[PDB]
Amino acid sequence: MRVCVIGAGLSGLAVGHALKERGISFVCLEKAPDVGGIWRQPGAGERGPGYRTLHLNTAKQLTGYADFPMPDAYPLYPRHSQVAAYLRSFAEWAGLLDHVELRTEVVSVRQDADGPWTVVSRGADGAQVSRRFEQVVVASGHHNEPALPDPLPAGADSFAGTILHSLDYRDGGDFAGRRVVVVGLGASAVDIAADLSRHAERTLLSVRRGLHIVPKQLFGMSVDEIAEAPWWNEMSFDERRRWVEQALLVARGRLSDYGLPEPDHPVFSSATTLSDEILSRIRHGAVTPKPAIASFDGDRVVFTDGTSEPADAVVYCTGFHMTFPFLPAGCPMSADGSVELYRRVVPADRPGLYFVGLVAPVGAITRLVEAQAEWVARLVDGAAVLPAADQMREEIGTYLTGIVQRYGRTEGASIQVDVGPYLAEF
Ligand SMILES: Cc1cc2nc3c(=O)[nH]c(=O)nc-3n(C[C@H](O)[C@H](O)[C@H](O)COP(=O)(O)OP(=O)(O)OC[C@H]3O[C@@H](n4cnc5c(N)ncnc54)[C@H](O)[C@@H]3O)c2cc1C
Ligand SMILES: NC(=O)c1ccc[n+]([C@@H]2O[C@H](COP(=O)([O-])OP(=O)(O)OC[C@H]3O[C@@H](n4cnc5c(N)ncnc54)[C@H](OP(=O)(O)O)[C@@H]3O)[C@@H](O)[C@H]2O)c1
Ligand SMILES: CC(C)=CCc1ccc2c(C[C@H](N)C(=O)O)c[nH]c2c1
Repeated sequence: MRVCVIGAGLSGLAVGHALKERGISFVCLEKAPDVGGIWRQPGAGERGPGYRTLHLNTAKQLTGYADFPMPDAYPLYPRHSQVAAYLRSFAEWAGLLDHVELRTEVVSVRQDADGPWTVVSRGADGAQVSRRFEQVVVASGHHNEPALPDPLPAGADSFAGTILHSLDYRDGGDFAGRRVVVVGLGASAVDIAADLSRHAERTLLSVRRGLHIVPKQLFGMSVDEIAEAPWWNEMSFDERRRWVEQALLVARGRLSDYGLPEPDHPVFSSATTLSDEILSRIRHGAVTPKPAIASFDGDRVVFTDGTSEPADAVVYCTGFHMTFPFLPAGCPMSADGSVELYRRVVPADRPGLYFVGLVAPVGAITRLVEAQAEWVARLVDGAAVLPAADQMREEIGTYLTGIVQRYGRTEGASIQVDVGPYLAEF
């Protein structure tokens, strides 16, 4: 009645918990047959950003909800199925599921001239019902639309095999004995290449721009555990860079010597891909680093180095586009494509709309959405207040002009957040 929460992944669940703890009435509308967001999608053979080898790359005690620790027997890096079971178990404990409408997909969201939002959902029956809510919290995730490169390499339409995205990818088993090209050097790409490296006859890793490939662990410490260590925050943002790049070279050496393009920037600058596997896979010949794909010649994939390989499939791990089809005008955005959300949550012109989980921190997103949810709940029932709109576009302004200072234009830096200072403001 008061709050329609769109999404029952980790963020929607935190919002529902936050609202339930303030006595605030809400319903949570979720597409999938259950809660958990992406973490339950592999496990149901569902097409989504995950895959059957997906584990957390953040430590469990930093990723679990603050008031609801993951089972003690869980490893540091739980499998997607353990996370999904954890999330379902959270919804049960927090008393959330009777406020959750499963198999219910939100299709339009419009602000009515009196303040309330009209929300049109489509259910199992394919039927549609239109409802009014005081406020709407968007918790729909930002891995919604696959982002293929533009353009495809030439000859893609004549390709003998399957051109697919990591969305359509679930299990390397589905490629047993086949010759597959993985495109990308991000979390998805190295994981899916690693996974193909034990079922495919041959796995090729086609990379164009170089990324810093960091183990999940230095000094035995998870990289996001170190990020919190006082002695690391004790350190200067150049003293740490050197610490990291010296540590990296003791642990893996230099990327060029694994056949990988060396990045054009230090660590932190741009982005870092986490993997314990992909370098070793290369050194074992299980994955073969290749340059960029330049053309598809029938059954073969031709690379920019003139070399060529027969390939039965190409798996594009080029990331995801952030879209909001149910929002007619869409996430408040800048011409540049930069998100414009006051403190990464709040549109400046539309009262009663909130975006939760649309941040990208170094490490786990959980503490951040827990703080976001707690703030939004206090805004919904009035314990907290927003600046005037101009003043909200000013925080947006200095946050944005500050991300160009750190990442220049990039493309998805408009949701990047320092996990330390952000949480401190809550
Ligand atoms: C491959 C991968 C690995 C990751 N690994 C980590 C990690 O190790 N650690 C970490 O902290 N984070 C990780 N993340 C980040 C991850 O996004 C979050 O950890 C977590 O999934 C929180 O997501 P969420 O709840 O905001 O959204 P999601 O998990 O995407 O859930 C959003 C929900 O919106 C629902 N929805 C309902 N109605 C609609 C509608 N009408 N339109 C659209 N959607 C709708 C979808 O069904 C979905 O369930 C990873 C992400 C990816 C893609
Ligand atoms: N869990 C984590 O640690 C983590 C970290 C960061 C992001 N994520 C999320 O996970 C999602 C999955 O993507 P990912 O991070 O695994 O991979 P990614 O970082 O999005 O993929 C990087 C690769 O994109 C390729 N690329 C080049 N031009 C491109 C273009 N115009 N459009 C798209 N891609 C282009 C580059 O080489 P090629 O052209 O050779 O492929 C590059 O190696 C992302 O969307 C992100 O939101 C998760
Ligand atoms: C000390 C050091 C080099 C840290 C580098 C680092 C650590 C964690 C992450 C994550 C976590 C989570 N998977 C997310 O995407 O929210 C993404 N990128 C990261 C980079």
